[PDB]
Amino acid sequence: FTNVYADSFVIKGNEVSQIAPGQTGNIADYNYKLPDDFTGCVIAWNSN
Amino acid sequence: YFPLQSYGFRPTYGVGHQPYRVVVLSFELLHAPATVCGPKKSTNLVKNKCVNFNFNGLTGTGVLTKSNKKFLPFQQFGRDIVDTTDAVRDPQTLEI
Amino acid sequence: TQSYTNSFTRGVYYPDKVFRSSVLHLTQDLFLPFFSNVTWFAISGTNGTKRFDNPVLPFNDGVYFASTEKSNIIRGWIFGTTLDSKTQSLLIVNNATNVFIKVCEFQFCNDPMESESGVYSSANNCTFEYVSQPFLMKNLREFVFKNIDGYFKIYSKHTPIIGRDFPQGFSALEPLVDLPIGINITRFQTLLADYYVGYLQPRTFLLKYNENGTITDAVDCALDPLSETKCTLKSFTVEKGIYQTSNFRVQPTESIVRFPNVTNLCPFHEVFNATRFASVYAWNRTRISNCVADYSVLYNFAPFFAFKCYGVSPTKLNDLCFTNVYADSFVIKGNEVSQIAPGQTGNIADYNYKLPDDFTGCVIAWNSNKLDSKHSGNYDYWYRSFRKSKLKPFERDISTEIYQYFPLQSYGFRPTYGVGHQPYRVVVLSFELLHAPATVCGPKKSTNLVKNKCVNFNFNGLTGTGVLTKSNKKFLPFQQFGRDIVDTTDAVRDPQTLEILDITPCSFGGVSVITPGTNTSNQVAVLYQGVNCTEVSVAIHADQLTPTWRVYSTGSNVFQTRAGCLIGAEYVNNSYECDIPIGAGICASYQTQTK
Amino acid sequence: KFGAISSVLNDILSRLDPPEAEVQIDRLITGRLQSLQTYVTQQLIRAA
Amino acid sequence: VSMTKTSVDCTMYICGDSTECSNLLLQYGSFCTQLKRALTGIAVEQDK
Amino acid sequence: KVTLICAQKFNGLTVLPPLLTDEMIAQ
Ligand SMILES: *[C@@H]1O[C@H](CO)[C@@H](O[C@@H]2O[C@H](CO)[C@@H](O)[C@H](O)[C@H]2NC(C)=O)[C@H](O)[C@H]1NC(C)=O
Ligand SMILES: *[C@@H]1O[C@H](CO)[C@@H](O)[C@H](O)[C@H]1NC(C)=O
Ligand SMILES: *[C@@H]1O[C@H](CO)[C@@H](O)[C@H](O)[C@H]1NC(C)=O
Ligand SMILES: *[C@@H]1O[C@H](CO)[C@@H](O)[C@H](O)[C@H]1NC(C)=O
Ligand SMILES: *[C@@H]1O[C@H](CO)[C@@H](O)[C@H](O)[C@H]1NC(C)=O
Ligand SMILES: *[C@@H]1O[C@H](CO)[C@@H](O)[C@H](O)[C@H]1NC(C)=O
Repeated sequence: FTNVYADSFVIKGNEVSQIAPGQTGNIADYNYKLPDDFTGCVIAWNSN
Repeated sequence: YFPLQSYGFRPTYGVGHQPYRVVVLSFELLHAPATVCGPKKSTNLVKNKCVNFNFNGLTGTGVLTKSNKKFLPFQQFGRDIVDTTDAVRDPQTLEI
Repeated sequence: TQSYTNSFTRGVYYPDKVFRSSVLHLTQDLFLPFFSNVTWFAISGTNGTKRFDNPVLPFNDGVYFASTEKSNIIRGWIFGTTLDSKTQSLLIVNNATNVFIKVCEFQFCNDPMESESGVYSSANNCTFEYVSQPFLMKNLREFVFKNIDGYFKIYSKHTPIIGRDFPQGFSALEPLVDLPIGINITRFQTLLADYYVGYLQPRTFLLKYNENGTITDAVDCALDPLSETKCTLKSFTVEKGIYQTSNFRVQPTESIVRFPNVTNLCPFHEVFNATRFASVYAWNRTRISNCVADYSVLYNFAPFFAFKCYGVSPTKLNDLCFTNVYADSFVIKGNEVSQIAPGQTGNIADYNYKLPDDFTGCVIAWNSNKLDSKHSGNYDYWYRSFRKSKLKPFERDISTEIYQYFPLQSYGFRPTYGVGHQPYRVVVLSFELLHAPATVCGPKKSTNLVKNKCVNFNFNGLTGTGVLTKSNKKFLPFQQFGRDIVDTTDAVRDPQTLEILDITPCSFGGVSVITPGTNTSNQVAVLYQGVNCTEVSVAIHADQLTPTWRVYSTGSNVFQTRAGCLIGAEYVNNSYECDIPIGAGICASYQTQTK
Repeated sequence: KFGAISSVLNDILSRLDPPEAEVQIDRLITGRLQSLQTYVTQQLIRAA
Repeated sequence: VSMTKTSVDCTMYICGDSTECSNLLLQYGSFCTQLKRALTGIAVEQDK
Repeated sequence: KVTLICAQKFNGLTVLPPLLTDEMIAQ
């Protein structure tokens, strides 16, 4: 890899499926957007 | 209108509302130009034979020989008239 | 802005990490254009030899910097946005032992006789520090500063020029350092205690590599028709002949938007903010017509659970025109929101409501629990567990039959259920789009109608480029559009005046370059194919012609042929054998004339 | 249309975001490029 | 003896006045160049 | 017997004139 970056945050479980390339919604538009030409991984773990 | 909301969640909410920790790892891949690489056991360098090779993520098959090309200290790869890879720099010895 | 000079064959850098040998590589990157203007800074510009401050310069898609210097008066650069400590900035400084590059939330304090001092004493919330051998070391000290894909790329070259302050030779800059910062860098300033600043633009260059991995020459493909020819052939030597290298088009000068002068707003308020909602099995269908389809109101009414469009983008609904805005208003369980979509399988798609697969429209869902969730609940609910057969698209069965089992259930939901069971109000907007035949259109500010010019136009959602003229076509009152033998739109009716306008395509054609050969002369002629010389001259004067280069185009060197307009050759009445063919009996040749 | 929602590129770009438009545009590009290849091949045969 | 000499602007046929389409077209390599040379060769042949 | 505005087929398709005109062929 040339640019391993790590974005660390906590979200509601129902938003986990929304953080992905090409998604539409309130998190994609107002909190954080991913590019569509996205190489990487999204890892989610319940932190309750 | 106050756009930002700071609300903690109770353990009694449905799991769709409970917090999850999420890490997004952004991996730009640009044809093996860098030092970050997954764990692999390095082997010896074998020249003048047809071998498989993995050079910093660059995967291929060929015969490796001593190069007489004059690369600048910056340059790591060589290509011919048809954009086919024809030279590499060894990541441990910096041999071309 | 003390003075302006021209860069000459300078600012080329190695675009990548690939070694190349004895090749000509045609590449697109951000480069300083050849013979472009550069601002020459008259030590320190506004500042003198030793004065309080100097202005901040723009950083437009990368900057070329150069300065022939032995005293090392220029010892650094700052990159940033506000440069007032409210935004992070990047400081590169050289102490002649090491170069220190840092990114912190810096405050500019007018940091620069017989005095030296530390700079940028306020440096809060520092996040990045890098140290290396000095960047600086008669010596040009050329640098290119580029900031793309997060990385701040610094390239440099040092040359031994004794007799010239700005050398006329050629060299390529080598990469010096490439840092993973991720900073905007809208503007920058040079730190002193003479120099040239140029700016990079997207350009295509043909780069000549030596036997070794070095660049010895380059040609800027957009500088002149000869360079364009060289790039087309990928050679620095061009043989005698005529070559087709590019096409030309006349660009629109202005844009016009014409929609019916309708002031009625679409009743999105009543549909979304409804007192009562339809049951699940029997959605309430209304029709929206003869109104302005302003969709910002939906975002003003509530934050949404989901706003997912299938045939359109949610951003662009206010630009499009619609023929059949229909609104289906109903309340469902949250877990069913994801099931109302084209192509879905399940109990709601099959027994309550089906969408077509060729669906243009939007599905908007909003949790309604604040109004609809009660211990008794809202008894508008009527879900259909069983239906004798699958429901057709847009079909609604109001009547209820008992299966030989009671298919319909009326249950209110308590506020204590998981959100997947709580009610959500959902509105489905069906948008049939049929090439702009209708009065419903998003809010847009109408402009004047501009005729006899190449313009962009938007006619009731029909988008295009062309020249609009008075039409002599006899349309019936019903007919709104005209098409030719090949189903290309060639006529519209103005939505406000009902005037019939013809659409003529804007001038376009090939460009050929007539070259005597580079072993004789670098003078070339340009043929614009299939166009009148008057139209070309007007396009040049208006700065509408797509290619950015211009031929001198003075009196008596512009000649009209059947092939096209020939600019850069003097027509004579002395015939000769054909040399370089042009067409229709006309040939060109490089000859000795008058002396 | 060659499988696209519309034969007109201006309508695809007016209606869809780049990530969906690229799919519809690639369907139109494939169809137009094959049409040009057919034309050029038959012009070469006629030229012979 | 001769055939009508034609010329085709490949980009303007496939991707007329569309930058997004042109950029997608670039991923197919030099097809427009091969077609352009073929039609130029035909055009020259007819005058020959 | 056998039958510069690009009025028809203005979709990037142009027609180039012959090098020799009908008059030159007649000559
Ligand atoms: C490429 O680099 C080499 C080494 O820096 C240059 O030097 C010459 O290399 C050839 C190789 O066969 C020798 O025979 C010469 O004697 C070298 N000259 C000197 C002065 O050392 C070479 O000139 C470079 N290539 C070009 C085209 O300049
Ligand atoms: C560049 O600076 C301007 C200063 O007004 C700022 O508005 C802009 O957002 C900056 N660029 C980026 C990419 O943020
Ligand atoms: C626009 O206003 C003019 C005013 O004379 C009117 O004649 C015309 O009918 C209006 N257009 C529409 C679409 O109503
Ligand atoms: C819109 O919502 C508000 C909420 O306070 C309500 O008072 C108003 O009556 C609603 N409008 C309609 C048409 O129901
Ligand atoms: C259904 O839509 C019609 C449209 O005229 C409206 O009058 C009626 O009140 C609506 N009913 C419900 C329950 O939304
Ligand atoms: C160019 O336009 C003028 C009128 O503006 C006309 O007289 C002339 O014949 C035209 N030339 C060609 C080649 O069409």
